[PDB]
Amino acid sequence: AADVVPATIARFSQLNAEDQLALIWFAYLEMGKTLTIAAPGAASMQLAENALKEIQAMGPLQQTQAMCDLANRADTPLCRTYASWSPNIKLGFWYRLGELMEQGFVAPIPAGYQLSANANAVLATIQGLESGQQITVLRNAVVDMGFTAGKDGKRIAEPVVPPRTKVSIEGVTNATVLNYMDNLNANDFDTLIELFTSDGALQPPFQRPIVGKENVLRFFREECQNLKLIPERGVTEPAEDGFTQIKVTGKVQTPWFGGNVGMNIAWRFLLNPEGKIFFVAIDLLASPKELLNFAR
Amino acid sequence: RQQTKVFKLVSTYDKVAVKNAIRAAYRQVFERDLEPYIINSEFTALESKLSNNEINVKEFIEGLGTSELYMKEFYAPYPNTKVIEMGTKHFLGRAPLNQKEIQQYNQILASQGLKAFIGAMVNGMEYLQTFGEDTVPYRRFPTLPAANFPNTERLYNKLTKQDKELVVPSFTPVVKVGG
Amino acid sequence: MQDAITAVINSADVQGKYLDGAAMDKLKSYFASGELRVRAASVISANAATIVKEAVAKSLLYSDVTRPGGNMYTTRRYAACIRDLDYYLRYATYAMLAGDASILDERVLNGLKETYNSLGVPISSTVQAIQAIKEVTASLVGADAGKEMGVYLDYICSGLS
Amino acid sequence: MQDAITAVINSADVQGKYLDGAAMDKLKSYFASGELRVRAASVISANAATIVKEAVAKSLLYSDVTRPGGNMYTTRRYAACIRDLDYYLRYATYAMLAGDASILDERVLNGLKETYNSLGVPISSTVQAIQAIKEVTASLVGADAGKEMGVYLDYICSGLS
Amino acid sequence: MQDAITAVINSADVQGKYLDGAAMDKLKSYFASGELRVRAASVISANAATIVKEAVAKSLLYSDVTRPGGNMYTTRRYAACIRDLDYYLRYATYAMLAGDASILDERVLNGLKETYNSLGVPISSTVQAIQAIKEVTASLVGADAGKEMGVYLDYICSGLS
Amino acid sequence: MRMFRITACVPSQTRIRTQRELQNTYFTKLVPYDNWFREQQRIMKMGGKIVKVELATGRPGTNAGLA
Amino acid sequence: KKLTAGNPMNFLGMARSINPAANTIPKVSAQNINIEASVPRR
Amino acid sequence: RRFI
Amino acid sequence: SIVTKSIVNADAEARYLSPGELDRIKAFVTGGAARLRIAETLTGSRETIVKQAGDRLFQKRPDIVSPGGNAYGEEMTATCLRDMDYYLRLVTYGVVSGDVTPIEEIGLVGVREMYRSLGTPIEAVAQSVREMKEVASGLMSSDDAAEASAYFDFVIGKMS
Amino acid sequence: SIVTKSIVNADAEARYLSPGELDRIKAFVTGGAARLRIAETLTGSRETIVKQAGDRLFQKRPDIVSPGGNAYGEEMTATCLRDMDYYLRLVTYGVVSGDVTPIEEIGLVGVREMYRSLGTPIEAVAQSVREMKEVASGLMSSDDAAEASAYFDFVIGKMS
Amino acid sequence: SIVTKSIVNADAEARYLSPGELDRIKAFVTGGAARLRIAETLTGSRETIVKQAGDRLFQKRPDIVSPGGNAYGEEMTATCLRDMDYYLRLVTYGVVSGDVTPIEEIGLVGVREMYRSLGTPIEAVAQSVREMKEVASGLMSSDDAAEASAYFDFVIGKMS
Ligand SMILES: *[C@H](C)[C@H]1/C(=C/c2[nH]c(/C=C3N=C(/C=C4\NC(=O)C(CC)=C4C)C(C)=C\3CCC(=O)O)c(CCC(=O)O)c2C)NC(=O)[C@@H]1C
Ligand SMILES: *[C@H](C)[C@H]1/C(=C/c2[nH]c(/C=C3N=C(/C=C4\NC(=O)C(CC)=C4C)C(C)=C\3CCC(=O)O)c(CCC(=O)O)c2C)NC(=O)[C@@H]1C
Ligand SMILES: *[C@H](C)[C@H]1/C(=C/c2[nH]c(/C=C3N=C(/C=C4\NC(=O)C(CC)=C4C)C(C)=C\3CCC(=O)O)c(CCC(=O)O)c2C)NC(=O)[C@@H]1C
Ligand SMILES: *[C@H](C)[C@H]1/C(=C/c2[nH]c(/C=C3N=C(/C=C4\NC(=O)C(CC)=C4C)C(C)=C\3CCC(=O)O)c(CCC(=O)O)c2C)NC(=O)[C@@H]1C
Ligand SMILES: *[C@H](C)[C@H]1/C(=C/c2[nH]c(/C=C3N=C(/C=C4\NC(=O)C(CC)=C4C)C(C)=C\3CCC(=O)O)c(CCC(=O)O)c2C)NC(=O)[C@@H]1C
Ligand SMILES: *[C@H](C)[C@H]1/C(=C/c2[nH]c(/C=C3N=C(/C=C4\NC(=O)C(CC)=C4C)C(C)=C\3CCC(=O)O)c(CCC(=O)O)c2C)NC(=O)[C@@H]1C
Ligand SMILES: *[C@H](C)[C@H]1/C(=C/c2[nH]c(/C=C3N=C(/C=C4\NC(=O)C(CC)=C4C)C(C)=C\3CCC(=O)O)c(CCC(=O)O)c2C)NC(=O)[C@@H]1C
Ligand SMILES: CC1=C(/C=C/C(C)=C/C=C/C(C)=C/C=C/C=C(C)/C=C/C=C(C)/C=C/C2=C(C)C(=O)CCC2(C)C)C(C)(C)CCC1=O
Repeated sequence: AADVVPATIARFSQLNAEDQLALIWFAYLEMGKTLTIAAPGAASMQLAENALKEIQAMGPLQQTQAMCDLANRADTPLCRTYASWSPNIKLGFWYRLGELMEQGFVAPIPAGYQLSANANAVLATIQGLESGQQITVLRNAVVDMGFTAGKDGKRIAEPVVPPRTKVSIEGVTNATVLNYMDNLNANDFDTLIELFTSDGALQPPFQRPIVGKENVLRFFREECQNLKLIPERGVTEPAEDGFTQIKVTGKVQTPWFGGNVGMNIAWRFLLNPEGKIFFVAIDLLASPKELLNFAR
Repeated sequence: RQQTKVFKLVSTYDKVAVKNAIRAAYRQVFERDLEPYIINSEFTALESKLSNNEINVKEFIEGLGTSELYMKEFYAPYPNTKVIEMGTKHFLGRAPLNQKEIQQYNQILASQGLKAFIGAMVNGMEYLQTFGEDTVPYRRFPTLPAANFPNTERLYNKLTKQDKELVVPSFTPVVKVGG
Repeated sequence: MQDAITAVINSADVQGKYLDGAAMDKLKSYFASGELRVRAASVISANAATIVKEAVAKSLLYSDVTRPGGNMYTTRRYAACIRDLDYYLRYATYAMLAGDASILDERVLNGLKETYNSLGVPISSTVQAIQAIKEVTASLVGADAGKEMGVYLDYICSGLS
Repeated sequence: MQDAITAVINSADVQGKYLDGAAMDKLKSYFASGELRVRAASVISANAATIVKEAVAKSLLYSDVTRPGGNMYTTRRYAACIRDLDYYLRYATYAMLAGDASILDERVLNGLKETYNSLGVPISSTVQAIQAIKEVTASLVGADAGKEMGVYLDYICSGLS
Repeated sequence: MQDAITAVINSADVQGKYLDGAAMDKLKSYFASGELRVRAASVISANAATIVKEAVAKSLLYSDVTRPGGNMYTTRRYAACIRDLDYYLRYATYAMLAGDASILDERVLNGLKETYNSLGVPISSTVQAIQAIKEVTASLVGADAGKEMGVYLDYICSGLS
Repeated sequence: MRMFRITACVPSQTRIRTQRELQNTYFTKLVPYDNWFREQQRIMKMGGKIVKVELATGRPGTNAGLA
Repeated sequence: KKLTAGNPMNFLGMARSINPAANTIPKVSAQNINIEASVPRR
Repeated sequence: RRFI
Repeated sequence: SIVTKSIVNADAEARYLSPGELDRIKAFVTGGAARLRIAETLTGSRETIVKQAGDRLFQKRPDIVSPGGNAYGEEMTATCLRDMDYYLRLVTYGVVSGDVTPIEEIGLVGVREMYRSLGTPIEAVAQSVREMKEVASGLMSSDDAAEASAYFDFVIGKMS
Repeated sequence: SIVTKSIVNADAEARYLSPGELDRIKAFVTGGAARLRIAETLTGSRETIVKQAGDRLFQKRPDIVSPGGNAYGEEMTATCLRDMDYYLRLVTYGVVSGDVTPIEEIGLVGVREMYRSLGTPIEAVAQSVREMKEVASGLMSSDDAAEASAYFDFVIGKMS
Repeated sequence: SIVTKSIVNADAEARYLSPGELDRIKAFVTGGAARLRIAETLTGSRETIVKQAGDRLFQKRPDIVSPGGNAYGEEMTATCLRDMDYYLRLVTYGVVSGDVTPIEEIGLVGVREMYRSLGTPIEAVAQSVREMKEVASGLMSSDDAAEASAYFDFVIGKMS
């Protein structure tokens, strides 16, 4: 009288909202190694496409709140939209979020988080099941999340945790660049713009130079939200008319203009002989990653 | 085209008219009176329903097309290609319009058989617009589309069993899609 | 059938009057919503089979309706049910495109309630399946178009009582 | 039926090839001619009845065909003859718009000779009438569009001869 | 229509059950009766014309039913009455072979009572004629086979009355 | 076979007919079950009003034995 | 013969380059499934 | 399944 | 059944059953015991037949119970087996009635549409019945198998 | 084509093309170069559109490329990508023609019969076209993608 | 409107509107502003359009307003002007809907039968609509008049 699949599903239902959410994430990591792979084509995932765009468009704080709402069965339109989906779609929807979490498009689980004692045991039970039994338990773990008007409710909500240093550059120590990179990674556009002249100009990746303080100011408010850019090395020289021409490179740990979490980037700073920046050029360096390529 | 009679059963009180409409129906669908190729009549209950106004002429006409007698006369002796053109002749009054129509009825015959084909013709919008619910089908003289008039003419200028040839085996395509 | 324009025309014609300012406003409003309706119609046609698949899986499958004794038991009746839903969605899409439910009165709610009562088709289960169609569509076309599709799918539901 | 565009597509399809630069040149040539074809088509449609009237006057009337015993004699046959001329002009206008005569082979010429020969319709007289239609419409739409319509009316006449 | 066998099959399918012990007992009962049913049907078939002739001769002829003002008066009415009796015997034979009366409901009684009442076909005289068919049939197929036939001819009479 | 008994009133839209037309305008007829969906659609498209539908023959809920 | 359009040989290189991964052999067993209790209920 |  | 089919064929011609329609009804009813035996042997080992059949199907079509397959997962394999028991139950209906009409009316009319909506590969459903015919053929004498196989094969043909 | 479609609509009513139809034709010919550019884009990147979309499909539907799957093995996999190439080419025919009939007449009439005869899971074909629609959309601006998407969605909506 | 015509065409094939039909609908709603402008023009000038048209007609046809004429006398001639106003109102309906259908259904089906019964010379009614067209075309631009001409012509054509 093993009856493993329903007994395992019973154990998951007893875990608190936090443990359930943590468990499925760590289950996602095991997928392809100890757990079954996904087959999103077997779900009508076009039903969840719009909801997945809304989450991507959210801020990092809101995204994690959205997924906590799913685990807490909170009454929100996303949870209502979630509850109307089929079991396969739900599982495929969570799969997409896990794919994006790894891709950095959605905020991750708290840094260095550890799966609880009870949750890890329920995970190991799933790990020992056959493939077909795993998906069934996984399907039922998430089938009841979101909001359903009826008999539902969780004992304890699992709120997200409420939560900036100086960036080191090899061979470059110009303060103007240092304030920019730190200000950029801090999303402090109200301060970052003060490093650009009123007649300055910026050149975004795959774009023409944009000339204007207000234009460059607006661009930051639009296409640089929650964006992390790491400079690793560079070089500084004066080039012409006293302007200083610094070429600092590095990497971007955040998707940007079709870039990936592990794409290298370059900055060409062009700033006044007497201070702030007159021009700057940003160019994501192409590599086996060619998913930012258009056609004509 | 002018020297004909259209049997439109406007009432069921006149049993002589009802019987005249019925016998015209047999002549239209089977191309002549049934006596010399039946043992006893299998349509007596169908006539009873029409005469009792429980069905309409359209239902009577379809009842003739789905009968074993019709199957014996105009399905078993001929290939499905010729069944199509004899079908449209008897029930629509015309040769098949185009290759789309030949295709449409060839799939029905290939998959559902004879009764489905008759049901498709008599229940279609064309039949109702032309002959309606109360009128026995009759020979038509269509002007459009191209070749419908001469093809219908060749169908209706032959006696029953005059030969075993297809008037409209298929429309020669002008542009082969894919070839 | 009459679309939103012909409905406004008919309202003026029955009184034998020209199109006045209020009637012009209604025509203007319909014209301005045209792009949104055509957008939603394109989305529904691309996912129509999927919409009915998921609405059925959500409202009818693995229930008494599909088990022996249920009206949707047998492949014969299952397919008949799938067809009905397929026609409901398409006609609700016409009604949304036209901006007027007259096509639903004429080509859906014309003898349908009496056919269903003759065959023992459960109206309650039919209404739930349609409601599931409304939920599934809204997840595909958004909220502004999904609300409009819901208006006409609701019209069918209440038409069946 | 095949128009200028689908003629390009079909020629590519039978070889299983995407459209290359030369094929796009052919589509561009037809797109550049679109304005000429549309304007001519609207003028012809607005003048169709008068085009045929003048074609009949100069080609058929006061001849053996209209005197008693003639094929155009009796009101029915006269009316049928005008109707046929309306058809030829209307399908030539389709062909001129499509830039392709295949519609004429399919929807006009298929079985036409057999029809006329069985009825005793005079083939030479109808060809003379269509030629009169060609002359009349050329003086209405200009030489360039008149010569384009001339191709497709001449196509019909060559089919009948 | 359901024969005795399909009545059992349909009764199990509505439950989703395999043929249980009791269901097979009904099939056994019918399989045992089957020899009697077929023999009686083959006797009635060879004598159906005769059976109706004496039924009418004993029941309706030389009475006010066939005299002027009777409902069998006029050759049209006489033929219709004879036709109806031919139907009643042949369908009773169908129902007797099948072991179920559903075929009578679907192909005999559908609108029959309303038809007869609107047309003023005397029910009482019709019932006597069917009773006469019963008595003549029983004398031809033996007592027991005439008991089954009588159930279905009695079913028709109940439908009319 | 299962059969519907249907009543329908089908008006005239694009012509003023001069013959008697009551017989094809307001009528009651038997329709085989397998033709009703198609027939109902056709009447609806012709502008007809389906005023009454009944299952004249057969029973609701049958799984086996439809004839 | 020279390959022509529509011939699947033209896409063998693309197939080999994609090198799609087949599923692992399933280990499901019919004998160990309780049909009545396992069929979903909704 | 081979097409060669 | 064979009786209803005969009656319908005869009523279509407004005539009494011909000699052959009567012979086959007589032959069928006399053979009732043999048909009831086959129906009983199939009913008795239905659990065995389906589960043995399912395992053989999976060895033939491992894809359907692997990620992306229609029957992937415990509950879906159970539903798939549930369907194999349905079509076994209908095969017993066919055998006793001597007619494939009960099978068509319950489980083959519109089946192609139903499985299209659900995404099931219907040819794999045909293979499942091909497996049940093999497993069932071993539980009965050769003659009990020849008659039973006819109704299995009708299901196989209708599902292609 | 838009011209043929309106002609057949007008011929069906035995009338000359209406002003509305003639205006639609005029706009289409005058916007001709913009459509051909989209078709040129799809044509030139057909290799990458099919390969990437095919790579995504097998990730989304691993069963079809597993033992017992219709596309199992490199050779069957090649035919599946060929089929995707067929449907992409048809989408470009629809784009330049301003009408779906070239797509319908070449590759959608009888598609269900063809793929059920072959055993191919048709809905996976709908998925493969869907995958091509994303890859293609990501190679062009949003307005161009919208014009091509209509024809991708028509193919998807018909097979599915 | 073209919306109903498209749907009716789509419903005959039990299909969804194709991309081409949807594009035509989108173009139709965009041009709605121009349609409304024309209809407002005719509505605002209706009294002067009918009055001048009537004067023009009566000069061309003194017989109808002479003794024995259908429109003879003040009471009959006013009724004749009312009919002209009716058909002007119908032409406005055709303009906003972009189709002649409202004109056909309200005022052109059986129109000959009605006027023949009243003793109204139909050719004189056709002439009146020609007069209204002339006057009306003078109150709007060339394009707007050309747009409205189709509906004026349609009434004339159905009155021959
Ligand atoms: C004879 C015992 C009695 C009798 C009979 C009688 N019946 C009618 C008319 C009709 N009878 C039927 C019945 C059926 N039609 C069918 O198709 C079937 C099902 C197989 C049945 C049972 C019908 C439908 C009619 C009306 C249509 C018709 O004429 O066929 C009449 C004629 C009435 C008249 O004036 O039209 C008669 C005379 N009459 C008696 O007096 C006997 C007691
Ligand atoms: C397959 C081996 C080859 C092939 C076949 C093919 N046939 C058609 C079209 C038709 N085939 C028929 C055949 C029949 N009708 C009958 O009544 C009978 C007797 C049973 C037969 C055999 C008909 C009538 C048609 C036309 C109607 C229709 O298509 O349904 C086509 C289509 C041709 C076209 O372009 O329309 C094809 C492809 N083609 C090959 O290349 C194979 C060698
Ligand atoms: C197993 C060999 C194959 C398979 C089966 C499978 N079927 C379903 C779901 C359903 N199957 C049916 C079938 C019937 N219902 C009936 O009334 C009849 C006649 C008696 C039949 C044949 C139904 C109705 C369903 C829907 C579920 C419900 O019971 O309401 C599934 C599940 C699909 C899903 O996603 O839910 C499966 C797996 N699948 C395969 O791959 C095999 C080839
Ligand atoms: C599915 C959600 C539910 C269901 C459906 C069901 N319907 C029938 C039979 C018919 N349904 C119709 C419907 C229509 N006719 C129309 O004109 C319109 C507008 C487009 C509609 C929606 C008709 C006419 C029939 C009868 C004719 C035919 O089916 O071809 C059945 C079959 C019943 C039977 O006994 O065979 C079923 C099962 N049943 C459910 O349980 C669901 C809740
Ligand atoms: C006189 C009361 C009216 C009138 C007459 C008129 N008719 C024509 C020209 C033709 N009239 C016919 C008539 C017939 N052909 C037939 O077959 C029949 C039945 C036997 C009829 C009545 C034809 C065919 C013609 C065409 C010329 C020809 O015969 O070849 C004209 C000349 C028109 C012109 O421009 O050529 C005239 C003047 N005209 C009136 O105004 C009177 C009211
Ligand atoms: C004499 C020329 C031939 C002949 C006659 C004959 N008739 C019968 C019996 C009947 N005849 C009728 C006829 C009618 N009833 C009507 O309502 C009408 C319309 C006015 C007619 C013509 C009927 C109804 C009967 C049945 C008997 C009855 O009335 O109750 C017989 C008797 C048959 C028998 O065996 O009983 C006979 C002898 N027979 C011939 O051989 C002559 C050629
Ligand atoms: C006129 C005094 C009143 C009036 C009439 C009106 N009738 C209809 C429609 C129909 N009239 C009939 C009547 C008959 N048809 C027949 O065959 C016969 C028997 C000889 C009669 C009496 C019918 C059947 C119809 C409907 C079908 C048709 O018209 O062919 C209408 C039009 C209804 C509509 O909305 O379509 C009208 C206006 N209306 C009045 O207000 C007058 C008082
Ligand atoms: C094969 C197959 C399939 C199956 C596919 C499968 C098996 C799909 C399964 C996919 C899986 C296992 C997805 C799990 C995703 C978990 C996420 C995104 C958790 C995030 C957690 C967060 C944000 C929590 C963070 C947290 C915060 C904030 C805290 O504050 C502290 C706690 C915590 C750490 C929890 C389909 C269904 C596609 C189709 C059918 C088919 O055949």
